[PDB]
Amino acid sequence: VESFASMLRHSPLTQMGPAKNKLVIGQIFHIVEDDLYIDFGGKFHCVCKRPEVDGEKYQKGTRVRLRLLDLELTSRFLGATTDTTILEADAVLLGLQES
Amino acid sequence: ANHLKFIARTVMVQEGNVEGAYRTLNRILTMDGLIEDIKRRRYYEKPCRRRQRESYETCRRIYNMEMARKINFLMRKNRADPWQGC
Amino acid sequence: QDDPPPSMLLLDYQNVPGIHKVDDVVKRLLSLEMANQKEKLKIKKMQLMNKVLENP
Amino acid sequence: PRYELALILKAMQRPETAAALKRTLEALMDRGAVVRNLENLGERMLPYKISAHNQRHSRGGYFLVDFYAPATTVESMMEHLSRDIDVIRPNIVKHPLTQEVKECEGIVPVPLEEKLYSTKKR
Amino acid sequence: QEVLQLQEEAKTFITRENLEARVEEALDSPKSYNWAITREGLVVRPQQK
Amino acid sequence: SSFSIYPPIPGQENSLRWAGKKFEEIPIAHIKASYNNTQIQVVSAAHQPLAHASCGTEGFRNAKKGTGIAAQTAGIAAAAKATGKGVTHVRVVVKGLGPGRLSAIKGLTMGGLEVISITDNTPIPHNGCRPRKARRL
Amino acid sequence: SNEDLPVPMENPYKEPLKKCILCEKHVDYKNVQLLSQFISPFTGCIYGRHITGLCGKKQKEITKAIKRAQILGFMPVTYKDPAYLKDPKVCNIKYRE
RNA sequence: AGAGUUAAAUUAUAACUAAGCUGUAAAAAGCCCUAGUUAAAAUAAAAUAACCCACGAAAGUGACUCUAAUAAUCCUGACACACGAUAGCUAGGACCCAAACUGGGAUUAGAUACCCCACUAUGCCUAGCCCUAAACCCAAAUAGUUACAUAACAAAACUA
Ligand SMILES: [Mg+2]
Ligand SMILES: [Mg+2]
Ligand SMILES: [Mg+2]
Ligand SMILES: [Mg+2]
Ligand SMILES: [Mg+2]
Ligand SMILES: [Mg+2]
Ligand SMILES: [Mg+2]
Ligand SMILES: [Mg+2]
Ligand SMILES: [Mg+2]
Ligand SMILES: [Mg+2]
Ligand SMILES: [Mg+2]
Ligand SMILES: [Mg+2]
Ligand SMILES: [Mg+2]
Ligand SMILES: [Mg+2]
Ligand SMILES: [Mg+2]
Ligand SMILES: [Mg+2]
Ligand SMILES: [Mg+2]
Ligand SMILES: [Zn+2]
Repeated sequence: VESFASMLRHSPLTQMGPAKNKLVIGQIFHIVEDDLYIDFGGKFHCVCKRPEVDGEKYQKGTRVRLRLLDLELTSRFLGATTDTTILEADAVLLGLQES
Repeated sequence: ANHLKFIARTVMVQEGNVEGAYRTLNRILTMDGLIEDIKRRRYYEKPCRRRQRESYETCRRIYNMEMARKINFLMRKNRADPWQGC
Repeated sequence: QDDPPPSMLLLDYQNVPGIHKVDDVVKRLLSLEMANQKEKLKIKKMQLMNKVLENP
Repeated sequence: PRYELALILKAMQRPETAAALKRTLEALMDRGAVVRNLENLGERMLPYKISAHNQRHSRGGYFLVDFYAPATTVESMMEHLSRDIDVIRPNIVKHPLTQEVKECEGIVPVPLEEKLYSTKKR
Repeated sequence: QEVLQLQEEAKTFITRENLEARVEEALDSPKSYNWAITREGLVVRPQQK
Repeated sequence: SSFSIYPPIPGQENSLRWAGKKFEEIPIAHIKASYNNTQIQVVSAAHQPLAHASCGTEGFRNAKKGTGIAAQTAGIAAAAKATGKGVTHVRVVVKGLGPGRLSAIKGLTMGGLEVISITDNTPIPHNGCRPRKARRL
Repeated sequence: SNEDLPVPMENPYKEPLKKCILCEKHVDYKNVQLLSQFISPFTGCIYGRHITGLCGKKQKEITKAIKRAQILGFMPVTYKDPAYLKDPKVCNIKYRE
């Protein structure tokens, strides 16, 4: 039986380190007419805009590539006890699964 | 007075219109803050009034820049919601 | 009122070797003439603790 | 160096310019300055017209004298260079090579402040 | 180290004999402290003009 | 067409002419725009006064001369008297902030005169003389 | 006996602190160009921290060095010196829109 | 705390031009020894920097340079000692500009007020007093805690 510290040591998210400038492949699970809701698998879905090139082949279940900056967008404003999560992630589109 | 003339606070017109150069000059004085300086130096303000005005301006600037930061943070959530009638 | 000489050769530059073979220009620069008031204060403080104190 | 003399002189020719510099440096040596070197920045048109010794000047030469001087004779130097008429503006500052550059290690990002107000419900 | 530095700095000091030659050299050799700084933090010298 | 806002420096070798004369040869229109009056004076490059007008000289009276229309008529009349003495281009300088600033500039434009440069020379004290006390005590 | 527990070490991924434009540099009152880059060309005013973007130490040293040059007669007051007009722009203020 | 200096204005006073200048929601009074431009001493005050938060015990201090310098191997402590914003007092000097008082002009039933014009003490320096403030950050000093815990509001509650 494996201990949980061993699983944290060998999890891919621990191997990620910094959340800035990381190339992560993700999967689109919901289609809004200009908005792509992409579950890259970490914690939250990110929202991207449909690009002007090859915009027809971004559908449900499509795998894309992302460059992560913040895994969860969250900030403090004055007069707030707790931070303000947006319940999203920040990532931009590079392309879709070049194979 | 002792300085060289016509170098400072001077703009030149382009292609024969002067109103555009005038709004350019007014933007220069506006970002440099000289316009409010001439408005506030028409009369004399006491140092107590000066301190109150600076405190009010600093408080308003802090609140406005932090509120604009919150608007810029929440601007990406203005999209149409995907889960209507869930 | 004790009187430090102008050629006192202030506190930080006393114990280094090879001073008296160096010419009058550097000795004049390192003396109390172009020193500040605080260097003279350190000189008076050192001389006074060596005058009155038991274990400096 | 210890002191630095920002010395703006009257715009004039080479021999009386050198003579004025000569008597300025002997005036420094009479009060007891140990001068390191002399610097010329050339002659330039002044930023503004400066009234000195019943005259209005627009062009002038810029000179620098750095020296070690006792703290009591700086007033005598300033008095003599005020009475000198071939100089338009003398000023004596502490030389910037006396102080050493303390470290800019970077800009520390300041957190937004917490706990300014109570946890009452508005 | 400072007294050895001040030993070699005293050789170029202006004296009564050295004053004429130093005035003549300084009036013939101008030098400027001017330099500019860039957005990347690099120093640009106007001596290349 | 690279155009620079900054003036053609007298010490520079910049080559810009307006009707054959250099930049500092062009006459000057001093525009003192106060909160109750606007006084307009065109003077030569050697600071010889060519013509003068004001809102009081244009037949307006006390509250009437503080408005912009009086400054506009003053600019038209001053440009007419400048054209009568025979000047085409003028460098205009504005002293003080008033309601007749726009009106004075466009009156000098519409009165048959050409402007090439506007300089705002407003008296800004570096905490100098103390001004008068504030109203509504 | 569990070797998979984390160690109490500091953060290894601390990217170093961002630096000012003149950071580990030396300011002066004799160089007119460097002092005059941080000055408005039309009016001669001194830009603040939100336009200049320095450490507070260097912002104070630039302010003192400018004002010393203003009094001592090395640089103009009412205008930027036009010989150094075409210097590269480090400030973030945009005058033409 | 001394000593030295003046950039932006402003002014005494001259030279050209004009018959008007100032004044407000609107007007009158005042000035026409006036107004604009160009030259400029003396005095007073120190834009921007400052969206900075430092120094001093507090009052207070942000134009520049130099000098001297910011107690205590650091607990509390008076009716003792030493300071103490502005306003005010005696003597000498300075007086650009502001201005209590006062005199005019508006407004009002009245206006010895709010609005406008001019001027005095005064605001400045030297020397001596006066020892007062919403001197308030209405939160005493020195060591500490986030345990118990919300009269209300405000700047959270508290131990020695
Ligand atoms: Mg002056
Ligand atoms: Mg008055
Ligand atoms: Mg009251
Ligand atoms: Mg004194
Ligand atoms: Mg009348
Ligand atoms: Mg006088
Ligand atoms: Mg100032
Ligand atoms: Mg202490
Ligand atoms: Mg005690
Ligand atoms: Mg008192
Ligand atoms: Mg008094
Ligand atoms: Mg008086
Ligand atoms: Mg009356
Ligand atoms: Mg107080
Ligand atoms: Mg009380
Ligand atoms: Mg107590
Ligand atoms: Mg309730
Ligand atoms: Zn830095």
